[PDB]
This record gives sequence, structure tokens and C-alpha cells, in this order.
Amino acid sequence: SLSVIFVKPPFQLKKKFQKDPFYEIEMRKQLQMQQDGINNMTIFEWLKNRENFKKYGRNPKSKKIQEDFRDRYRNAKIDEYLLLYEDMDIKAIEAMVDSELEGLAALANPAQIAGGYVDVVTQMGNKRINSSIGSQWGSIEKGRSLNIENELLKLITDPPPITEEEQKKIKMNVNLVENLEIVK
Repeated sequence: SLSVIFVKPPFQLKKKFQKDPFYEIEMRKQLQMQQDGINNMTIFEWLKNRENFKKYGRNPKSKKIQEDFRDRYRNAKIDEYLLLYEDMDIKAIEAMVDSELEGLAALANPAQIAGGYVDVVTQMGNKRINSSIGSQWGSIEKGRSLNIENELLKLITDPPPITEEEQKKIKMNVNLVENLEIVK
């Protein structure tokens, strides 16, 4: 196993998300899923994805994966609502579902700057709370995602070091949710 890496600086619940209590709940939900997404990968895996994202950029395949899911999810929800509430006015249901989907985004767990190069999409989440996380991950040259890689390198290079062979068998171990910082 490995020592926990806490994200530095902590993620922030910005001013405009403090009004409605749903946003706090969602930010934890979303940071969790991104956390779980990293801790599912191996040290070598994560470090490669970050290597590639830095060297070649965003993966064009991922936007298509996501829109394809939206389209499925849209139709899936319509059927759920048709059959659950007995409204056969599929145009009404379609209107309603499309409202919901306006403030929803396919969730890349984790984002691509944060080592999720080839993500498989399966859940929807608040588009804005998702874009807050996404910018707070920072840039390649500076930010929270960088601070995770640097700390993770010191861990593997300090003695007794970790070879690629052992990198491929130790899973990531970050925490993005304990220290969530509510702006004051």
C-alpha cells in the first residue's frame, strides 16, 4: 500500500454555491467519484495517463463517448418516466427530461488532466459543479493536479524506491474530499 496524498490546495466550494445546500452535497458526491476514479488505477497507470495528456493533449475520443451517453441517457430516462408515472405524452416527458439534462454533464471520473485519459462514462452530474472541479484541477504547469503528481513522485523515489514493476501493482491513494474548503 501507500501513504495518502491529500490534494493541495483543497478544493473550494465557491461563493455562488453556498446559497443552495444541494451544491455542497453534489460537490462531495462529485469529488468522491473523481477520487474513487483515481484510486482504482495503479501508480504506473495514472502516471502514464498524465504523461500522455501532457505530451499529446486531450483525447478526442472522449467527447464522443460522452455525447453518445447523453443521447442514451436521455432516451433511458424518458422510458423510466413514461412507465413510472403513466404519462403517455412522450412529447411532454421529452420536454421534461431535456430540462433535467440542461444542467447535467457526463462525468469523467476523473478528469483528463487528473489522469483519466480513457474514461468509460456511466453517470450524469451537475454540469456546473463538474466544471468547477474541472477548472480547480488546474493546468499542466500549475494547480492541484500537478501537486498530486509531485507528491506521488517523491513517494516512489525516496528509498527504498519503487520500480515500474512495483508501480504496476500498487494502487493510487489520494483524498480530495476530507479537506473540502467552504469559502468564507
